[PDB]
Amino acid sequence: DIVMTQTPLSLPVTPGEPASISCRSSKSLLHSNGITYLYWYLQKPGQSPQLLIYQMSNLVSGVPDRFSGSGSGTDFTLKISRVEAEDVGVYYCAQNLELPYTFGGGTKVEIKRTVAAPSVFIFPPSDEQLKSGTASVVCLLNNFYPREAKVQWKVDNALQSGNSQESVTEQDSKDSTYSLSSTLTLSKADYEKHKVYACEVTHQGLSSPVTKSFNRGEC
Amino acid sequence: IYNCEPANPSEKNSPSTQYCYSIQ
Amino acid sequence: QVQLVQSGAEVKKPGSSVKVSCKASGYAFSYSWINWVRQAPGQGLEWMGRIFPGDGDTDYNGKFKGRVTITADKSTSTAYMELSSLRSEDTAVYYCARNVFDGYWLVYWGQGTLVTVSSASTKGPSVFPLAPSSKSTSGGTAALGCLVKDYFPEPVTVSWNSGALTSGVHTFPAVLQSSGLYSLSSVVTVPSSSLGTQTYICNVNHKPSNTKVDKKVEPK
Ligand SMILES: [Cl-]
Repeated sequence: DIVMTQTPLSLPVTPGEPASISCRSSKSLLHSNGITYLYWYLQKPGQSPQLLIYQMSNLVSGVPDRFSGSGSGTDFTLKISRVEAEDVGVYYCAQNLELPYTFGGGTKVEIKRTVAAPSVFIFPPSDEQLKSGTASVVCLLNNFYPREAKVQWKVDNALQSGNSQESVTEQDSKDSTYSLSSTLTLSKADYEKHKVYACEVTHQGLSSPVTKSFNRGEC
Repeated sequence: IYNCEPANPSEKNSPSTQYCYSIQ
Repeated sequence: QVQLVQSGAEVKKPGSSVKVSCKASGYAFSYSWINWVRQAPGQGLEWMGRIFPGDGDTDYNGKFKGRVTITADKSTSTAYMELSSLRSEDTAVYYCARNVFDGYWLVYWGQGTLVTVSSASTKGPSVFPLAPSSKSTSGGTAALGCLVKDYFPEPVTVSWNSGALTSGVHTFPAVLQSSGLYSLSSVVTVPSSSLGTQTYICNVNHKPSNTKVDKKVEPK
């Protein structure tokens, strides 16, 4: 099969500035007829894929003229002359020269903005949940950038691995930040076995890791 | 001989291919 | 107006076979290839196969070892993709797309059908408060929320004060727990100074189980 490969995996773009993404094929997509059978699709957040560029360099009518495509038989570039906020999403290159049709792994385009430290909050388990026999403790990292962040749970100052799960929002369409939740889950019994519950947050916007903690039962 | 064959799989059964054959 | 309308999200048990529909309108159903492409998490787009409804001709991606069957019903202009012996890694959004001849290829796409492969049984969520405290304050605000725990399948919806409260809300993507059930939290940021006089309630709706829950979240 023809393998399609894209770079970079992720691209923070600045509205008003150019952006370029790259693709390559394992075999030339050049036909004797002079056409190159390379296509660019964009899947905007919450939308189905749409075709932007057909046959390497042809813009679908209606697609903004800031988009263009070029390349050789094996290496391709999608260029945005001047990025607009509405250009975010996952871009895929693809070939239809041969069956089976194949697609690149995608390049996820997001908005670059200034670094913003998370606001950190911690939430002990509710009495209601405890009565049900389980304890969920939640750590919230709110409205930060960039997305990369490290959250470590400490209980009685012991690092706990394996008993937490993270969830992260997609980039906010208005302020270009992310938020993240980390939830540590313990049995009600194991939970009562300890006292100090702490969330240690490391992020580029923080001069030093921040810790939010609470004492089990006492506030 | 003029080639009416589809250039690639996504033109199999295309109107252009059918028409091409029709006037050979 | 060309339209491709697919069937709704489907939960399937491992080993079963799913049938996804793609109803076409606004063009000649018989004379364009309908392609099926899936998008699994951590994967890009993957081609499954195609059908030319006029003569029923098909092509399949060999990778799916004969597990895919694509058909068409001319009486309703509907194309179908069936995938048998489902495994967890078949969990994906499945799209149909119409090939437009003369070089354009996949111009028209359906809205996609999420197929989730799981052995889990339908179960309504439990809703717990994420109480505001001296440990959930920043600036002049306080964060609070609701933990919507142990439900299946997706989705759940969460609103605040019956929709009145929309600013400062973050409803996180659900996480699949080791139990096979989902959980998510929804949080909102509000002025800390009025926590004693303002009431905050999350409205949780889980349609698959016909479960509705309203949970008041108060300081603690
Ligand atoms: Cl096709």
